[PDB]
Amino acid sequence: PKVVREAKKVEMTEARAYNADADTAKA
Amino acid sequence: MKIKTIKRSADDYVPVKSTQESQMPRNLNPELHPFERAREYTKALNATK
Amino acid sequence: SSLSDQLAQVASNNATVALDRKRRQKLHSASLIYNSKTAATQDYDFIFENASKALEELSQIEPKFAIFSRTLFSESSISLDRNVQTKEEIKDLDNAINAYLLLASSKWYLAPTLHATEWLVRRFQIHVKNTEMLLLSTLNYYQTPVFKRILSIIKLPPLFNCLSNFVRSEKPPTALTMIKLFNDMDFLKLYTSYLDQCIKHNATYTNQLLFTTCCFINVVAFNSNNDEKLNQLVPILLEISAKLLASKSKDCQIAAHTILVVFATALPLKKTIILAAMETILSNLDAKEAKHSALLTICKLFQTLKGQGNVDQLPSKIFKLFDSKFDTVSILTFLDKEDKPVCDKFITSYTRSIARYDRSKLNIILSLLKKIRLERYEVRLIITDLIYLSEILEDKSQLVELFEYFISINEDLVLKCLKSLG
Amino acid sequence: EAAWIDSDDEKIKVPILVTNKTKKLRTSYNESKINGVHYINRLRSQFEKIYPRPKWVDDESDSGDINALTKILSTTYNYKDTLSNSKLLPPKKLDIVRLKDANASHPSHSAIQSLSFHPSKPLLLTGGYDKTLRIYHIDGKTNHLVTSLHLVGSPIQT
Amino acid sequence: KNSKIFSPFRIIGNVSNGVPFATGTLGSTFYIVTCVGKTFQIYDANTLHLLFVSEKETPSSIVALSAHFHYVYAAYENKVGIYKRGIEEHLLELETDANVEHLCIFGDYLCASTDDNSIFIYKKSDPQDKYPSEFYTKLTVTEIQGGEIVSLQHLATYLNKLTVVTKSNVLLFNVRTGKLVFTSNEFPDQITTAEPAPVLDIIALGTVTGEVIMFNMRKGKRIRTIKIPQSRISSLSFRTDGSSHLSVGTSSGDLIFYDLDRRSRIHVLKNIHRESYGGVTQATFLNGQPIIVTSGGDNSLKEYVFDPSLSQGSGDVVVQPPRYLRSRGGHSQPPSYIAFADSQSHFMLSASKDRSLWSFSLRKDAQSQEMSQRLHKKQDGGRVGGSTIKSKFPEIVALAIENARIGEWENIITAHKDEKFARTWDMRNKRVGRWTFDTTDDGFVKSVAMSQCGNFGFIGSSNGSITIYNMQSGILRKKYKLHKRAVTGISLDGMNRKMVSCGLDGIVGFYDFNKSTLLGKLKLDAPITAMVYHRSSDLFALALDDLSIVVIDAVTQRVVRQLWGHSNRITAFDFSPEGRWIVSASLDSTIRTWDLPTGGCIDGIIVDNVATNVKFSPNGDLLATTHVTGNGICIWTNRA
Amino acid sequence: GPYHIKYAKNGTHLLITGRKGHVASMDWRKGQLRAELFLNETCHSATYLQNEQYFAVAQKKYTFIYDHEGTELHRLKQHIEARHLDFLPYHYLLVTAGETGWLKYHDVSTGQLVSELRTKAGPTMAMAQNPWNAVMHLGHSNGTVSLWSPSMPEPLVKLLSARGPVNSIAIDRSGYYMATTGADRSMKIWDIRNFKQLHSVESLPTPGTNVSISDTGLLALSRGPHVTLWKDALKLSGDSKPCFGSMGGNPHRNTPYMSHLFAGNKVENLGFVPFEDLLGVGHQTGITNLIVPGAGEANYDALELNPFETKKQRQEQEVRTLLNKLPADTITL
RNA sequence: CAUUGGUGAGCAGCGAAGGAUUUGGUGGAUUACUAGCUAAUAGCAAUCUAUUUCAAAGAAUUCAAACUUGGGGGAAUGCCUUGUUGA
Repeated sequence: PKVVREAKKVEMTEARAYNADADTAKA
Repeated sequence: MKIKTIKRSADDYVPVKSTQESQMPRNLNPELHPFERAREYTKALNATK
Repeated sequence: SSLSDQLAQVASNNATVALDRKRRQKLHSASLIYNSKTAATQDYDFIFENASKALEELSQIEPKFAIFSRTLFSESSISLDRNVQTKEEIKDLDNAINAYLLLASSKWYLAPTLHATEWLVRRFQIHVKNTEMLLLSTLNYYQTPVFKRILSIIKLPPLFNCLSNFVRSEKPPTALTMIKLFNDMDFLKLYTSYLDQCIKHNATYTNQLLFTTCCFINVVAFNSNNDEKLNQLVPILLEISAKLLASKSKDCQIAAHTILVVFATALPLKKTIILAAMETILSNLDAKEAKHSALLTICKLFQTLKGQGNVDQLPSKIFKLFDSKFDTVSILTFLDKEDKPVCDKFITSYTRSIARYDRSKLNIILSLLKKIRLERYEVRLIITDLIYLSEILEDKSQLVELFEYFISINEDLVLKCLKSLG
Repeated sequence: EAAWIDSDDEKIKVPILVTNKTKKLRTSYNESKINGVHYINRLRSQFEKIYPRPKWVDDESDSGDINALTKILSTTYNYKDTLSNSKLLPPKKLDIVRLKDANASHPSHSAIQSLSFHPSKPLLLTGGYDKTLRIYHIDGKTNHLVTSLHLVGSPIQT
Repeated sequence: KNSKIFSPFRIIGNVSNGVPFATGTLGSTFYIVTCVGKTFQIYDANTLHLLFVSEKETPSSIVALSAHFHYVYAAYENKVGIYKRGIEEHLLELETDANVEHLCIFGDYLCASTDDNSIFIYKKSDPQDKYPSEFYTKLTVTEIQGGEIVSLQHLATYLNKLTVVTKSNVLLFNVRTGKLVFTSNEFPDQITTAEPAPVLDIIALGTVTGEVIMFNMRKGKRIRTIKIPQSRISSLSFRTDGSSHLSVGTSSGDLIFYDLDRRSRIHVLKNIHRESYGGVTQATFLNGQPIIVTSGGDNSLKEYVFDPSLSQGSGDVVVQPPRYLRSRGGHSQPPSYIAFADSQSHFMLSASKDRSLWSFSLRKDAQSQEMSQRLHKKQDGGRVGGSTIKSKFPEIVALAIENARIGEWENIITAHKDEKFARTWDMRNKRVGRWTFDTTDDGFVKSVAMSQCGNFGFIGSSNGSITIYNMQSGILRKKYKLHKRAVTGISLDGMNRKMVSCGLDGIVGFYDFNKSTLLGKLKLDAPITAMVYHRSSDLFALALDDLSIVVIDAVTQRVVRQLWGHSNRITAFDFSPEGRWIVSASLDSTIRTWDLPTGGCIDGIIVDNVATNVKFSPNGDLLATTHVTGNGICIWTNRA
Repeated sequence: GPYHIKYAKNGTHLLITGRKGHVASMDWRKGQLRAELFLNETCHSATYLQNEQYFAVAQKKYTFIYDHEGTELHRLKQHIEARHLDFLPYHYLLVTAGETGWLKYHDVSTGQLVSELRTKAGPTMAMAQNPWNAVMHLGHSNGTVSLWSPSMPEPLVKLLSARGPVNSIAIDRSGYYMATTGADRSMKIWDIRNFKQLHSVESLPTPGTNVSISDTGLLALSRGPHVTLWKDALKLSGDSKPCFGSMGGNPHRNTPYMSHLFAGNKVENLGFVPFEDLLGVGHQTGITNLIVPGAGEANYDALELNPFETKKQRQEQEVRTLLNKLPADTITL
């Protein structure tokens, strides 16, 4: 037998993202 | 932070040697052995029978 | 996904937990020295005692094995369990095991290696966890009985699916089936990574290179008709050849020579790739045996070139590098031997290089041309450049000695070059 | 050693406790306002907790050599020399395309016993036991018939 | 230009026009905003299901799209609109005629760059305000400072700095103070793309000559250089799934993936998008995921995924090549023909110059699908003759469909350009049929028609012969030879009794289909171009070359109505389902509705682009038209 | 879904019952599926009998007893519309309660209905066994908690622990504390030996669907998608009252020990894994085990329950536990 | 002589860098396209949980509650109802 190549199901996973709103600042 | 969980060494509980007996841990906690009075009464009744 | 499929993944993760007695009997039964019935009866102290003696014998053969006596073959390793370990510790254990399998790779013929590795198989269950490294290090021992024992106790990873037939079989796996493992592109990447680690560690040995070469060479032959799949092989195996050439070991370099030569015949490549191949071949050329094989390799690759610029002069940097490693006397000896391989194209490129860059060897050109017969067009190219030399360079006794040589042999073709050029 | 400096970041002062996301930046529960320099350094640390710093960014930089062969492989994507420039055809692979049939315009009534291309002009000659000499103008797309010549009782073997 | 009977509804079959799409995250989910001409559409990344469409068409084509959480910013001409759920919430109008080119939103600042190298900064009136509305300041980049602005980017952990990327070099502007903090060294090659890396202080710059630079802004120095000779970078993107991967899109239509840690090429996806339409206009890794979404100018949106490595050890080395996951698409060129598939308004059949036939769904976009061209095995057993290299069938000039026998056998006939036979398709299977109908007189196919029962197919040849085949068995049954010039229309009444034909010779032939007799022949002044037969009313209209539509009653074989007014050739026309109106389009850029009872034009429209097809829904609710420009189908709602 | 989960007494086996009727018994550590039923029926809850060999499933109208391989053994025609199931391991009694408001005790060994008691309070909303004394606590729609024994036709005790229906009841291993949740968004910790209310968390963000108490004493609460844990909550001291947030870092206030949010799921039931630092959670899309350090009993006793129990030890344990079965009428407060 | 019986040896015909059969996996549809989470008139989406607690409101003599049983005959001891005895 040759190597088996299955395409497994993929379901999305939540990930953390940097929020740009912290960059703004007022004097 | 400090994380620690119950951790079992299988070799401490399942012997490596096939000829060895299995370890029997014992805890004399009353909470683990309910019905002390009722259980002994039945064993007394079975002994009488 | 059905519940059974999900539960199947759970079982694989907890393969070596030894939850109950039946699981313990299966796990503890697997052995490289003993049968299943005897193996289950044994104890870790009995196994560890024998392994400690074996490591001492290996230590005498090679001092490097003495290091694991502090880490893997310690008395404290008896009470060490992997299931109870944290992830950082398990990763850290695997590095030590992988290093051991590299050193043990070349001593599997010795009996003590089989006893020392029994400790790791029994204590650390490498046949279940570190299954890929164990198979790779012992791949060239496939005809040996030891490889048969490994297949019996091991669960094959997906990339080793072809060996599933020979698990627990009387016949050892045939040499033809090893081409099939290496035929796969994914396996070649895995083997490339493993072979790379050996080169980094200078752990390579001749038997490894030989078996690795044959599988690589045969993989080309099996894909010779399929030009598309040959193209996908070029990024992998030529990248391997570059690593082998970089290695100071001459045996590694000779294997790279073998691999490159087959590729050039199997698939025509850009002259830029060929010229870069010389740069790598010559950069680390120190061993005499490597020097001999390199020259045959250099001659062969130019033979494969079949496009305009086929016999054009070597670049300035390339020619200077070649002369230092192969002085003019050596090549004259190379041509002198009657069994010289076909190298007319390289000499034609080399001859034009001398005229462009080094005038003092113009006398050597006369000697080179007599030794080897160059093809009709190749002689025409040399005549064409030397004609330019007469116009630019001062006339010399050697320079006219080259023309009169062409006058003696095929005078008419000399006129045609002159008629076309002045 | 930063190549530039921004003075506005030293004077800027921001409150942390306004928005929920910024609350995690606090070193202590007492502090509520921090200048920009400390505010930035806290943001960078939080950024790393979201995207761990990989190997390629820090320890590695680009800024006869043995590694010549590796470099050329990275640069070049196609490793087979172009056959257009070379004059010698490949050994085992033939690049051949079919065109329109020559006899499609005017079919022959027998087997084509002989064929011959004109040495210079673009003509093809056919002959057979139908006793006809048909000349076609081979262009590859139409292949129309230039002329014909029936030879009575003269089979054409060649 | 405004109709009293029809009003635009939306466009069908268009997913993206080539402008780089925008990706925004709501919680864990992601969505993609794509530009479609003067409107944008929002797709769900998990399913690529259409969610929202812009409520109103912008006055000018959209140039830029940026999306952050619920709000979407679309820039067109000198105005920037802010949209939420497809409904405009606020419109920002710049004070200069220069059109906006690039758009960046970080925190409370909205940066809009016009084509005259002027950057406008808008700020939130209140810190808690959802979107910026107030005008803060204006920053202009002069030629001495740098070249034309390539893109505006904001790097993380930078307080009030905007990283302006120009063709010559990169600049760092402090938006709060409006000062040039830092200017990068000049780059020899023109920059075409910029992308902030997931690492700090590093922005990936793509040049015009296949070079990618990991420029470090803090140190102001180069860090790495990838080389892709003879290529042009169109997009860049990093993998944030914990693997140091970099995807480089190219205008050639190729997508290359590099392993930054190992300095190696993982794989190259070839010709994912057409080079003619701009190749890979946008290719973005979904944040924290192995999924990469790609788009191009060929009206297509695709997704690829990286599967886990097959090696238990050294998974970093053994990297599975990316796999196609899902995609949405449509015609790459304007549709040539359209038709309603069923009595209800569910599905429409479309054919385009890109040699592809599509079945578009009005009720939901996900249901839209392309019909396969895979050929069935021949019944005789002989080998089918064709080139081994697979090519799509030629452009479709005509189409005829029936639903009497759907699911039983072939129920579509199509005519192709410069082709001497007609091909059949199956709507139920959504695949090309197993029969081919030949003219049998060495002429091209000019007209195709089917009987209501779904048993017969009629083919009209350019040499004037009408051949009749059986759809079930594909066996030629009858051949009518009356016309001497091309037959441009064939139709059969619902009763399968009387058959009508028309041709360029100008005659209208009436046949008795069952008895196979010539009931009568009618000659018209000018050559006839097209036919539409209304089966319920037994009326059919003919588009003559003299710019007239002649309505004829098949029962009595006389002209009942003649319509005049078009200034040029009539491209197409259709009957209303009730049989009371005719809507016709012509080359003079007008669509006219004609009232047959009174024989006069009641409505008129002026289309910017000539309408090549017109079709009523059998319900009558909708009117579908296609135009010489635009890959989609314009759907109108019938106000009557 | 949704899925109700019940672990074995020794924690070696997991029994799962989906609402639409997917019942599976499996050894979750080694991933072996002992049985899997696809009953096309509405299943409410299931429980293991003396060991993993037999289990009971409360289907649309009748309770069924099944074998290790999934073979149906009995159809309990007497138990009607049972919604809760419990097994008294030392007495070999199976307990059911449901819409009939009838508490029925069934002896698995002899297969005779030991006793059937009329609750008279309408449908039963919750049930929990007191492991210390095997007294059954039922919550009702009137907001009272009643304690029952098989040998008394009337309840032993009646406790008013809510103003609305009592959604769930949990009792600790020692049988000293009880925690009850009601539809009125209140959680009350009780002292069931002396019958004194200790704490009353009057207002919760949403009604608490389920409560569980581990061997170590961790108090678990579920409110729709949320799962919240408290440590040392079950104590007489006022400082031990559960709170969701410390007001200005007040040390006395007892903030949650751990929290977790199933984003799109409503929790169905909670079960602590007996001898592991794990908490099982059944929800709409399936099952998840949450790692809860300190949840379980580190030191078990092999004589009573043994996670590493072999089949030979199992069939021997089955008989001796059956020889000394406690009589049902022995059950008292 | 007929096989509409099996197994083979070959033609005519069809015929563009091959053709035929079987099969594993995944993706899109199979109802008609208004986005994720929460304690929801808003926050979050890097979560807060160091304001999350108080106050207000909130307890039917329904103090009722198997509409849920295979048929025939009983039911010692149970259980239900009714009375009764002594506190």
